[PDB]
Amino acid sequence: TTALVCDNGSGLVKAGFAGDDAPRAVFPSIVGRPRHQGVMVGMGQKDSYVGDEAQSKRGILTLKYPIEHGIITNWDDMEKIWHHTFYNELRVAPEEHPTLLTEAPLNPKANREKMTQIMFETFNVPAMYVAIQAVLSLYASGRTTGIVLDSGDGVTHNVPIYEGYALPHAIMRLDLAGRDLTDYLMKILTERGYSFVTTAEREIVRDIKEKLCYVALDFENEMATAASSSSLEKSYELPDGQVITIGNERFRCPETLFQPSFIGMESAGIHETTYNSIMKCDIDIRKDLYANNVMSGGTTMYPGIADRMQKEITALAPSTMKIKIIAPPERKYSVWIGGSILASLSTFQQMWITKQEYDEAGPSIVHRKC
Amino acid sequence: IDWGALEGETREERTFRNWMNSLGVNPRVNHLYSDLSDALVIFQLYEKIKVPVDWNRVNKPPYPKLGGNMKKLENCNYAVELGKNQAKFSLVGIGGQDLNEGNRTLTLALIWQLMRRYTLNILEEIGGGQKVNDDIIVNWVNETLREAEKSSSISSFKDPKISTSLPVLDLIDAIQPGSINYDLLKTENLNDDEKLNNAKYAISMARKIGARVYALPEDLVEVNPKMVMTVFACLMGKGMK
Amino acid sequence: IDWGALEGETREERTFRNWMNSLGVNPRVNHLYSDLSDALVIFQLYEKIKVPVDWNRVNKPPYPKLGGNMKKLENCNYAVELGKNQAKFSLVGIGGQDLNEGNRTLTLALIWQLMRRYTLNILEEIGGGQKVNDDIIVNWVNETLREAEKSSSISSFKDPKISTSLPVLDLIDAIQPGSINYDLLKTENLNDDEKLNNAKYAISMARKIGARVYALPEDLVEVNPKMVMTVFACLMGKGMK
Ligand SMILES: Nc1ncnc2c1ncn2[C@@H]1O[C@H](COP(=O)(O)OP(=O)(O)O)[C@@H](O)[C@H]1O
Ligand SMILES: [Mg+2]
Repeated sequence: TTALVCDNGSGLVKAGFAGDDAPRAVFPSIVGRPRHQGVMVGMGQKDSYVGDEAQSKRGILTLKYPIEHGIITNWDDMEKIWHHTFYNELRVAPEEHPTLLTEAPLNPKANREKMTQIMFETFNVPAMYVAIQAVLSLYASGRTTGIVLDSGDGVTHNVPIYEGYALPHAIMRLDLAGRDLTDYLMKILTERGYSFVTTAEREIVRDIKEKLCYVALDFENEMATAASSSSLEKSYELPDGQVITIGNERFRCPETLFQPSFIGMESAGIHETTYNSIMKCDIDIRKDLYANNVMSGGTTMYPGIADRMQKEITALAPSTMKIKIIAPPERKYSVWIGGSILASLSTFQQMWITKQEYDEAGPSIVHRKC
Repeated sequence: IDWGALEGETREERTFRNWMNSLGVNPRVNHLYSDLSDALVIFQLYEKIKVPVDWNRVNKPPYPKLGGNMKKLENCNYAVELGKNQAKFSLVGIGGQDLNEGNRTLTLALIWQLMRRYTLNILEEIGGGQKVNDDIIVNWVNETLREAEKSSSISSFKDPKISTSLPVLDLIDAIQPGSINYDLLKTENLNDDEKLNNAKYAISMARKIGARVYALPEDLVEVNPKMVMTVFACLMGKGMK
Repeated sequence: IDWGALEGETREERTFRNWMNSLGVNPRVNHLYSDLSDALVIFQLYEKIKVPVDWNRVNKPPYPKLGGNMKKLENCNYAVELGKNQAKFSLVGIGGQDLNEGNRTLTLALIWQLMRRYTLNILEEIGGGQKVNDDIIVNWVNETLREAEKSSSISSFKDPKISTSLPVLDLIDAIQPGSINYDLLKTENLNDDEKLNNAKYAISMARKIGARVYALPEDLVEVNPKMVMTVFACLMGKGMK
């Protein structure tokens, strides 16, 4: 009766029932493996740790996210993550529960085909549907007209919509996300002597990212200020009681989104691709799109993004032209909340892909009806 | 029969420990995550879902300080092997550590599947075959209540009559004689406490006859389909034919 | 009964909301285009023009913020489907958007046809058959007023006697006894306010007996054929035979 729903981001994995407001299952998309020789008897006998357990035992492990840039690459590890989600976390069977899924736009068709195969064959799910992560943000916002700028773990796509109809020729997809920022921060910290190279240490770098970094409203004034003073510096304690001191790196890193040439990546940047995705759209529509820009995803949670974007795109756009931004606290969940709204509605009793239909056509359904 | 909330527990936890305590378990469980570490209880459970146990391999209770954890881990590892291989459970990220260490998640991750398997073995046992469903059971319960002339029919497992549990007691009296006191049969059962009185009463007495009820009064007074169906199912249970 | 012009409304708007409020509607309409967005009122209206409603499909009032608009649109879409298919309305350029968005045109575009259908169902109900017309009704009203010896005949629905509404009150007293105060029966009813007094009075009391009058004093004090005919029609209404 009640459907399940999970976004399956390339970083975090989020799940829960239909109709709820917030999830009860948050673990990262991890599969860990040991990399040492075991000596004690009884211990061992666990080829794989998954999720938060693997994160806690990361000291002895190699941790591998199977997903990269919204694409699945390692299907066995992925299968195990699915099992963990359904059984160990959600405490429920698949066979008598319809399920919903999402993915970034402009993914390979094979990914959808594999997900359908896995469900209907392995898990024997009664019914299924796939969605676009951007669209659900609008349902969560209770709107129709706006641009959804999802900037997640491994991908950053941009979708304009007007009155329930999408303009697919204007879609844009980037490869920047919080992951490249993690690596870039790690690369900087060399400059102050701190050297973090391993996987678990990368998780520490992520913990620094989501606690100390912010956005500069003006990058150069901020930089010259940091150079002339230590008032901007902050310290952070590592797990071993060590202390790391950080200065300009707090804002030097997320500026990468607005100057990707730091990482040797020729591209437009966020402030520019948002504009270009509107210039493709028809002229009469551009207004409500400027005035209903929406954000989503966890990398949108730095302090100072929204103010910066308004200090940005405004300069690119005409005068006498309202730039509005929408960036609520419920980000990192608007996708999933939209999914929960979706599965509760009545209409979808048609929309679901069903088992008998897959038994007839095969995986091509998801591209037939989608 | 000391029902009551423990020192920061959850509504599912009490259901699972009541499942266990109602199921004839030899050491009284105060609370799960400290009593299941030796796993002996789960070894008692496998047999009840018709899954053999090699008691020779099962270490007896760890009495030595020195042996201690290692014996417990041998037990827990073999328990997880029983889960995965023979009885066909999904325990992808689980091993003996998580049981002995009292991980709050994965313990339950085994337990709810065990519970489902016992329920399913039952559901096979009622109707000779594979499964049953609300059709046959609602048919036969309404036939039974029709015979005793006592009270009204089950039109669904969402019927608010079960909020009082009076259909349940009408039924317990329908299958077997008046081995039961009716002064608690009190209409206008509107006080929550009174619905709970009749409900504790019904559960206790279904267990008295031998019907293998594990329910809570909070699960009848509030109508809950899977759970209430299970109550009636295990009343199909001990005596049909 | 707070009659009065709203914050920039139109003469038709007040007629339609008074149609609604006089028709026993559960939430008091302050004004149309903000209260009809959930469409529940129109679902109440279909039944009154003898058009079924599948209340299972009808979403209950949108309490969640998150559901919100989507539930309203499901409701509005089903309402428009009822309009087009079963009840045979013309809604060529209409969908759920226009109802939920409060488009000032198309809302009314549904409403006036609903109003006409209710009126027509009535017109069938008076004379067993298909329709009626001014012939039969003017015949019978003049017969009735002849019986009570009170006052003059209706020669047309343009008769200036109705500017005072005294034929209407003579009539309300003709069908049923003197359950009504005559000190307001005041000839030389030349002040517009006094015609309005007698008119508010007549409307209120036709509703008191049960005659399903939706009119305005401004529609009797100023004679208006379709509308005044409707007043007399719904007085045929509750008790003829
Ligand atoms: N306070 C914060 N500031 C900046 N970044 C954050 C913060 N909290 C989480 N993040 C980042 O946001 C990402 C989570 O975004 P999310 O929408 O869950 O990705 P996905 O859509 O792929 O699940 C994480 O990868 C993390 O690095
Ligand atoms: Mg994402």
